Amino acid sequence: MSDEWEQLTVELRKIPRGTEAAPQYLRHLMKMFVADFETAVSKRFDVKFWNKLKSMMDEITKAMENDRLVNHNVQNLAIGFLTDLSLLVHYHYEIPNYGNDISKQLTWTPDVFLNRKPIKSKKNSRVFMAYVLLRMGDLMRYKENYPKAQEYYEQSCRINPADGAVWNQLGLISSLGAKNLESVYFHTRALHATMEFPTASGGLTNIFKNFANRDISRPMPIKDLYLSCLGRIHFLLEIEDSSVHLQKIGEEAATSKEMIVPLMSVYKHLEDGTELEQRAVEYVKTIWCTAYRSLLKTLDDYKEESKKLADVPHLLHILALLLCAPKLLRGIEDQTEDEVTSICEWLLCACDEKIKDSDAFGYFHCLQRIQYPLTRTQLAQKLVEIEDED
Amino acid sequence: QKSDEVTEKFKRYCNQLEKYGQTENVHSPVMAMLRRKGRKQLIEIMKRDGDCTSSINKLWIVGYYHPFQFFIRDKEKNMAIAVLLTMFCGELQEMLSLPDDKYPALWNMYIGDFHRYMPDEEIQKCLAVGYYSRAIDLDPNQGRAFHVLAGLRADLNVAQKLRLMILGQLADAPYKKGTELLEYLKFPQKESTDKLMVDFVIWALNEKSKRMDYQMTGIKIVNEFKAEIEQKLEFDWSLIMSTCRLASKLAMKKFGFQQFYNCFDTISTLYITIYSRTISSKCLLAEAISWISDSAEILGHLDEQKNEPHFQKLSVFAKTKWNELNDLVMNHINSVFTSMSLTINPSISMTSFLLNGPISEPNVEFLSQLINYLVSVEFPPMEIIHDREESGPLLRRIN
Repeated sequence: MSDEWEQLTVELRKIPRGTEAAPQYLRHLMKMFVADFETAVSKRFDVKFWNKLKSMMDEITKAMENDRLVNHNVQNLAIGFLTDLSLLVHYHYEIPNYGNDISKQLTWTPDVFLNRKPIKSKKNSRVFMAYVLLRMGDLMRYKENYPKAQEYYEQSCRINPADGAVWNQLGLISSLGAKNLESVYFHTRALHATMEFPTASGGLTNIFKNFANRDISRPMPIKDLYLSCLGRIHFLLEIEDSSVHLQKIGEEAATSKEMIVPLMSVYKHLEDGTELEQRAVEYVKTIWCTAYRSLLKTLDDYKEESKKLADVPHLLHILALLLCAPKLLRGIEDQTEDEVTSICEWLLCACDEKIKDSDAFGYFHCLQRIQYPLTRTQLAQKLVEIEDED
Repeated sequence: QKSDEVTEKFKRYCNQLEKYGQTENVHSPVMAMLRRKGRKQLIEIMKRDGDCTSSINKLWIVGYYHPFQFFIRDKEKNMAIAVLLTMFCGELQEMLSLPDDKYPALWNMYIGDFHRYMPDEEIQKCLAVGYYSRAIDLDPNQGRAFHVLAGLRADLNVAQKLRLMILGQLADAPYKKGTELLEYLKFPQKESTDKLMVDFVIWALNEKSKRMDYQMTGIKIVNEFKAEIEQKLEFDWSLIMSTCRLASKLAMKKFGFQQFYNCFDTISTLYITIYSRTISSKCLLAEAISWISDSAEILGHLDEQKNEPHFQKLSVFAKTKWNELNDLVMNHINSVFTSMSLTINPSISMTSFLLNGPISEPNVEFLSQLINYLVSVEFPPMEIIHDREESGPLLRRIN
């Protein structure tokens, strides 16, 4: 690095630590940002910024016996600092537009700036913007404005899905709204993202515990049944009736990524050998295969009624996810052969070669081995491979 | 019935803020609580229909401005003023962050004030400028933003400064009186061009006093201007022409159509001269089109005495110079627009061009917007041909 940045670095490190000396540090981080946004993001100074801020919030929250008035004060201070960070970055550097749905308080418009230094490498701007949005989301969550928090979170996730933290926070929001299924899905995505947010594991466990010991025999909504059964798979417990329940669950899971994705994670972890692990993996096999059958039939019927291929992107992606576990699909090869052949013919002769996921797989690394983005041909090749091994 | 409950609560909270503001410290739990309550009610007020403003001003003044003012007059505070200001900013960010807020410009201007209050050499101070700009991008009616922008900014010409102040006076909600502008007009400049510009601004703003002396002085200004245009080697006049356009527009708003008409004459003469030189700075055309647009608009409007448009009360030679000007402008537009074609629904923001003036040298979409707006006028001097082989995009009309 140059001499100026090194000097600013020494000046940064000289600054003491602590609850009270932190605003000085934050403002100096702002100065170092404006000085060299590129290099600043290179060393992830956004993380350091949020670390000092979160520090402040925590220490002040604790030292005041969790008083509400102090809480609100330090929270609004935080909001101010972060917003001003985003705006100060915009003021000096040509930050690309990432959506007009993004709040203009962090963004403003290109019409209000004069001479901005051009962005050299877009990765920096992407990661930075996504991170800022993420932390503004956190701040909105602390202030108990859940809708806004969800907006910030979804935007952040869209800009950079490769950060598992965002998925985890989305999971937290889902849990707050008593939406347990979506929470499980999000926490799973956080667990197996490109950055891998390990803490999410705990979260998942916390949910599993709350469902593994429910009277499965008793009546309940489908999603809850999936939760209890997945929970019983995780803790190596015997699924009461099994057959009927697993059947219905698979039938429902044929159309929802929020059941398929968490199932992959539990499968990959379980993927070994024990007296109980065998049973659990067999449960998983039942559900998985049922889903595979149902989905195959549905897609085939969509081929029948001449639905355009682009009219079923998500449904093709669930299929490709199902194909990520070939060892689970052994045994039903012959039965599904015809449907597979027809669907493969459909895929081969077409739409152009790309299937919009919008669920951002490829930034999902649990048991993948499928090169993204999803190619119209590659999917067919995968199906053909699954049938061929027999 | 809920209206009375809300109104009573907000009034009470504001009264209490004003009262306990003097006695307590700025970090008082009481005052902060009162602020929270105040905003809480003010939101439900903003939900209604009505100018409001007075309420927002009340809460801003007794809740934010006064406590900060008292805060400065204290040697016993450990906290840096910039930090407190930042907290205030994050606190007021709630209004902007809430959807369906009726007055974003106001809040942006208040946060802008917060950033303006920060001590010099503090980085966060920069944003001040930006904030005001944002306010203007939300609503060009807030002239105080134009004034403060004319004060804060460093990287601007005398032309741009005058532009900002004048725009501050043009706005529907203008910056008090306009004494400051005159005061700046009192200050002499160090270059011939800017001296001329200031001269014209003073003359344009000058009331009917010294009726004949007005005419003679005006003539002198026109001659000095022409002399300067011919004498100078070449420099972009679009800044000065923008300034003169805005100034003349202000003269129209301030007095009458005649007072404006003198300016119209002067500026028309100037433009015809500059185009007579055939020198073609890319920035000038953008301003020339704008001036044609505004002038046409004013000429279209009926007179205060009614029964005729303002265009009808024009001398023959005036209409002659007018049509000559329009011919020149159209010719240059066509000269530029060979194989560039017409952009439809450009939807380009005018904010940047309004704040900074024409320094950029325009792109095709931007020009397309203005040219569209010109043919949109109630009485269009130009009109696009339905189908063109090569040239003649726009052709003269209503002359």
